Amino acid sequence: SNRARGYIPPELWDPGINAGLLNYNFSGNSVQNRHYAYLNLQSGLNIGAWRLRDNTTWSYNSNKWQHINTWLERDIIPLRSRLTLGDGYTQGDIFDGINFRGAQLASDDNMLPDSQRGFAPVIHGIARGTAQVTIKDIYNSTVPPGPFTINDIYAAGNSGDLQVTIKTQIFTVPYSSVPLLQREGHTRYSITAGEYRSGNAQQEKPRFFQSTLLHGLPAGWTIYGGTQLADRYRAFNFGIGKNMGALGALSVDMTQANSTLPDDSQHDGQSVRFLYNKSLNETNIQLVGYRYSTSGYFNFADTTYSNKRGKLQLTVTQQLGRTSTLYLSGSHQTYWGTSNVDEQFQAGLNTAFEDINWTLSYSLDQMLALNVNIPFSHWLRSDSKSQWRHASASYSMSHRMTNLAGVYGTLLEDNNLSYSVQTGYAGSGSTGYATLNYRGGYGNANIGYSHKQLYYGVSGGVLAHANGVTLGQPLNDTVVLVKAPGAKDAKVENQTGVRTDWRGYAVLPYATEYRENRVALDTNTLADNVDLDNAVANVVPTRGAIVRAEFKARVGIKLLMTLTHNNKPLPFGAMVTSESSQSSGIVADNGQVYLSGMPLAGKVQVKWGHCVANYQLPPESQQQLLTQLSAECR
Amino acid sequence: GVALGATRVIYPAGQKQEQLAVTNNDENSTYLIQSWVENADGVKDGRFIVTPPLFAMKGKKENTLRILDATNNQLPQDRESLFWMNVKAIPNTLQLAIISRIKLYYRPAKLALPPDQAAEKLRFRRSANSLTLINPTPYYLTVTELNAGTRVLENALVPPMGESTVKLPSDAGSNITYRTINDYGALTPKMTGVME
Amino acid sequence: ACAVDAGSVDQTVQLGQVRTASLAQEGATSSAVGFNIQLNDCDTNVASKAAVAFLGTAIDAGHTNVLALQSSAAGSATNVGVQILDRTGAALTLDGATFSSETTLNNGTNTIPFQARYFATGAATPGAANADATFKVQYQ
Amino acid sequence: TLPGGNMQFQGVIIAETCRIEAGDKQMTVNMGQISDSAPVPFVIHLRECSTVVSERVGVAFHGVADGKNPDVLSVTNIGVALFDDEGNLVPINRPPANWSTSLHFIAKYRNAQAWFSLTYQ
Repeated sequence: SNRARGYIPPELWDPGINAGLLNYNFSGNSVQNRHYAYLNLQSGLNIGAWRLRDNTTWSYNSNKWQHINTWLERDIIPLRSRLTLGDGYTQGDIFDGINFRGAQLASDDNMLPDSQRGFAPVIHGIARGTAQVTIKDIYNSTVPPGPFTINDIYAAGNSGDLQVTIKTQIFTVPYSSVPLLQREGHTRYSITAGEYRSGNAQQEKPRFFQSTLLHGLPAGWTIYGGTQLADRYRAFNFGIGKNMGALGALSVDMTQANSTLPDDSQHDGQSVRFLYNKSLNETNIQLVGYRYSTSGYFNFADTTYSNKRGKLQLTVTQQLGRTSTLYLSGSHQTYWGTSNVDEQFQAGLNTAFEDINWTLSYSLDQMLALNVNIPFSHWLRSDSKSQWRHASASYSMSHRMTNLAGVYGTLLEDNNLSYSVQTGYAGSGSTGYATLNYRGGYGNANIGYSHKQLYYGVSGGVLAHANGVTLGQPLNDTVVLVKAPGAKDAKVENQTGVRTDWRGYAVLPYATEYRENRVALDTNTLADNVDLDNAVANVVPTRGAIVRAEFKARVGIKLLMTLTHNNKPLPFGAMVTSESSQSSGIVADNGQVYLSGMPLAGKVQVKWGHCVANYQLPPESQQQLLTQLSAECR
Repeated sequence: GVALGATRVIYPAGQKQEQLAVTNNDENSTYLIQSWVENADGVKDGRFIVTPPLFAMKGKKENTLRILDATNNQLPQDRESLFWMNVKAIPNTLQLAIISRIKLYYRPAKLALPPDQAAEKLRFRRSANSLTLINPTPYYLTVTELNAGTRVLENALVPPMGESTVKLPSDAGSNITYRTINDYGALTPKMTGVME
Repeated sequence: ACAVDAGSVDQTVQLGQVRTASLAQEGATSSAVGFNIQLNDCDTNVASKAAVAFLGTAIDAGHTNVLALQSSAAGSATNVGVQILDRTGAALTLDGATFSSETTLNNGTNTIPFQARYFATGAATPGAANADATFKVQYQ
Repeated sequence: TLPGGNMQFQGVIIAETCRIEAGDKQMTVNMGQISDSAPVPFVIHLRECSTVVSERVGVAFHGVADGKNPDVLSVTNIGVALFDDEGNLVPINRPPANWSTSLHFIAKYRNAQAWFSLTYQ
């Protein structure tokens, strides 16, 4: 059984640590016309594997503690799914997306390896002898004689035709893509039970059940079913999708709904949703989504109160000169009873040649817009270190006329201070804007002056883990807790303004779940007196997991020692240990050994396969970056 | 197996240290990593130090090598300098020890010509049976794809403010095309030779 | 009712460095970089849901869901593009009329996170990678 | 429905060196006992790198030289000779000479370690 490309056994996933999580976001708007305080607080507890989350809001005009959501989500590896208890929401690929409060058991696509996502036809067949089968080069390997099931084809959307060459029957596998399609032998399920929750107070709160199933039959077929039951609404949805290869892809689903109005009157309805994605022509990609709802068809949203005759969406995209992207979009909605029709046509031409990025958009009342983006890097030499090089000019004209010319970029060493000054004019209102955002290691502070409005906001996160309280940037689902005691002010890589504090603990706000992510400490901006045993770690967190990446740091001064035994350099591979600071190393060459974290005076022990070497260093060596000494061993 | 993060390392003058990654993705192999730096002629020199000089790696893991300057401002500030970084991965029978050599460009702060425009300023001189590359740029030039009509020539490396000689067949074409490698290790689009 | 946060209009996101090992053939991805669109002074009574539409140049006709890379005199990357994902992990198209996952608006400061990454449409060649997309905020 | 603004994505892409994967486990080519000799083949695979970077790779051999002949690796009165696929002798301690992603070499009698150097232009 060949493992999918990018597969990690579930035993290597870290559930997390027992920690309390807090995410505070405060905003103050002082508008002086010729004061609003908003505060969003997310509390949470990661006990065991569960994830208890709560959301609270506080406001003050110039006290109302209002809850929003309280939910306990958990990951079930045996079911390859996630369980949500409390207030949640349903995606509703076939039904309507609805918020609720109850038990939702849902399969997850992220838990699968990146190879088995989206739609990509699987290659069957038998190759005679030792054949180096080649797919045009997404996949390139051999296979023992017998039937082979290649299923590592990556999700490539529309694309073109995959040529399969066996080594020699040559057969091509053209394919299309529809979001409602699934791979062969793939099952997606979603069960939701509980009461219905909506923002509108007028709407009632009935208990409902929803079942959604997506199955991928062989040969590019997909069968998807759904059942929505309630006290007054009973609906069954059945749909089939087919991949026709060169011809395209098709998806048609019919939903029969017996719905009860706010009045006792009972109605029956059927709705047909037809989706067609044209394949590549000539260049041009077309999406046609049509929905025909006969008289008497209602959704669960309308049933829980105290029609649409037809909808047509047509999107055509064409690329010309490899630079210009013609985007045409047409929406047309009819109504039952009322003969008024809602139409919306949007055509855009975007082109980015050299560094200039210019976009001309038109929409239907009509609205036309021209946007020009010019990074400053075009003119001044990139060799120059002037901060002004990290800037760009945006010029926008919208037809009432709206002109907006602004400069924006970064001007700090670590690209933390993001500044944006944009003058504008509406036709005669002259309302310029200016904003300064700071993303440091203790929180994000954004302050803005609009010509008068003054915004000032602070967003941050508090992590009460085992080793004390750590403050950092606002937390986004999975967070990586980096623990490197003794290494103050160590900037992490590939992130802006994420620095270790005096405690030595920092937080990476984002790390992709169920994937291999690299956590590295940039030793370039790290103190000379501190040396890391390993500056890089890898962790694969789960959804809402606080994973700890551990890095040990030696706090003493670095030191290179030349050791000679019997007036002869120590042999290769000799182990040098120092109990003075619990340090270890291996002799490199010519009897030279490197040791991180060594005291001023001590004695090292040498094992070739048992010798002692005393050594002392003057205090001048401490002030030096790298000290070298020679010490003959006994 | 062992792998280096980058193919060439740019060391700006004034910066205390530089970072380079060394990766291994074979979970069932023990690797003793040794590192050092040699001069342009391949002779071990103390002008640069690599930390750690030697260490051990087990399983799928990567480490960070730190390059420290020790020239103590004993190099010119008008042209770049060349060094070779060597990384060895130690695992009857023969044992195979793999040593990889990469380029190290010590680059001063003040420079008139930005690195990108140096490629287009290269000049050529056609002798009786050899071609000489005059390079008045302050950057090392790694010239490849040196095609002469229907005859392709050998690749060359020209130090700044200098000339390098390559062989030239008599049947080589009049027009000469060449490509340059940037700091990221990618070939610049083909450019014609500006004969003087 | 609500107004898009000032400063969020002009936002720059750094994707760091990605080695060519992670981008081998078409379909390969890279690490993800978090970013968000801020909303302030929102009145839920007028509008209760929010959606975002992205408009930007496509790298090629068959990969409209992937941005295009601006040419640079220092040498831009080839056969690589920038991909944008919503909070649900699904790729977002750049046709200019595809609204993302509608999120419930709340009183006070509202944050709608998104992710960005590198998508390999072919052989990966090193160099600079500069792209830009125009985003539209829609209120319902 | 109001315009949002522009959002720029900036980054850099860097190449990487070709990883070396010898055919034998732990890069340990077993040769055999001794009573040239029977050939012993070993394969090297340059993986996870673009063809342009792999093409511009200078491969060379150097190591401990035998006293009798400096061009043969030291091991009685014998040595290990390395030949390419073409069969021509490749002397040890020689300047690089460019030789696709799969290299093949033969060892013959006539233990040791051989520094296998790959310079990246």
